[PDB]
Amino acid sequence: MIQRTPKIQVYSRHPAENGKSNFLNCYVSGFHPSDIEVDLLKNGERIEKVEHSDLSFSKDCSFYLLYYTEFTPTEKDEYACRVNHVTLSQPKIVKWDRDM
Repeated sequence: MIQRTPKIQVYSRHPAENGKSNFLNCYVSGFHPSDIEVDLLKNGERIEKVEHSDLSFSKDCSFYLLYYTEFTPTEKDEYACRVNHVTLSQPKIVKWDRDM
């Protein structure tokens, strides 16, 4: 058996083909086993509608998850990604750096 803790990156992007739209991304990478729970949060609350959840795996059987959705941030609103996995003693909350 092998177990590997996910790396978690939270960032924003505009698709080039629609620059007006902004997406909040949580990239959860290099984890094993594949069992996992990932949410996006707004002001500490679970965002229910997340339109995209793309899972893949590599040759060495690590898993990769891109979890993202369209959003409109304001300076007042705090966003984060919350991840629970077997390798983590408590859910991990990674805050979005608004400049990212």
